[PDB]
Amino acid sequence: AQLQLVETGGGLVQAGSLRLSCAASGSIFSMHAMGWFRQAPGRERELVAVAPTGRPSDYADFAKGRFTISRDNAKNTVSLQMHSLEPEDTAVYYCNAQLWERYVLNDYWGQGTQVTV
Amino acid sequence: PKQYPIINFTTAGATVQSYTNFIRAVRGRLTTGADVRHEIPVLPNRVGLPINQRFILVELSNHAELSVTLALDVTNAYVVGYRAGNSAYFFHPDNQEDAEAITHLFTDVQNRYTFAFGGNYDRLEQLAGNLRENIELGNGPLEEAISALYYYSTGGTQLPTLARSFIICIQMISEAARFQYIEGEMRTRIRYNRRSAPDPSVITLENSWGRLSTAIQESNQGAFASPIQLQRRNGSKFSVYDVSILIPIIALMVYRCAPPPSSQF
Ligand code: NI
Ligand code: NI
Repeated sequence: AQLQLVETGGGLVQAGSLRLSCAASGSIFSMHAMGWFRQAPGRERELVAVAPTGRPSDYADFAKGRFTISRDNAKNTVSLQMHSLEPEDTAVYYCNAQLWERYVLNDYWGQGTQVTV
Repeated sequence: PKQYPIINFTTAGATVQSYTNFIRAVRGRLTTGADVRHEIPVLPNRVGLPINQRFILVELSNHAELSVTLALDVTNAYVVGYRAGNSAYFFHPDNQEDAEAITHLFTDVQNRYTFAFGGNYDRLEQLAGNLRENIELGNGPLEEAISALYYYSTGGTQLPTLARSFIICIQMISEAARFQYIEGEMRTRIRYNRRSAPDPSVITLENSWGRLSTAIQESNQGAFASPIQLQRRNGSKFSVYDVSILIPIIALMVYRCAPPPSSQF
């Protein structure tokens, strides 16, 4: 019943592709959004791309063109295809799931996957 | 019952002042204000709240002289169902405790129904066939919503219309109660006899009520562990790092945790 988020597809890479994926399980009544954030040492956590229900995907400036998010609303999976990676993109990447529960939007986070460029 | 506290509002001849009076009255019944964190009141904790204190009722009337009564849950300020004459309808609950609790509303009504949908915005938007971004708010939309809710039981309102009507009521009542900012947005619309959809500043605030409530309550002194991103009217994004800018914006928070020491001031 408890929401669980399983992330896959991290690792080491060099400048110029890598794909992340997350699958949610547990009691999901209404998933408002699934997305990917990232955090590097000494920096704040930041949005990479989010796919809200019924709306266009939202990309951070640095992800435009390079990255593509893909959400399967039925399966509660979200993937992120990254191209043209730079050393500046090195970070722990987190899946975010935003669920409506008792009329409040609650955030849930994956345990994080290291991406090194 | 309907021995729960009732607050009345009519769109007929509604003014900025009558709307303000109404929202202030709703806030007063939602919470005692005895639990305050960093200047912002908290709604009662659902855990341990007796059923006789769980709901309040809002009786809405319009120019057509039709009335409907909405039930609001004090633990989240949200609309959970409504009564029109001898019929009452409730959003589908997600859990047994909530399913059991709503049996205590409108107990003398002849006909009671649970909708085949929940009341969160994702679901209502899907049924309405439009997003909050495209659904106009104001006294006119509220007048129409009241008629639409009223005619539902007799077969006169289709579901997409009904869903739009709930989206209008929820934002003009529940969200206005939760946020002074949104109360202000509705006051402006009434002031200028205007109907218009909520801009991104309103919609991101609505979505963020939970995460803002958590960030404020989990702080000893009001500084956030992680910044929270909101939007300006023009859609541009900014980060909020502490409660200060929110004191004039958020009127009520959902209960998230027991107060860390000093968070009561
Ligand atoms: Ni404080
Ligand atoms: Ni009972």
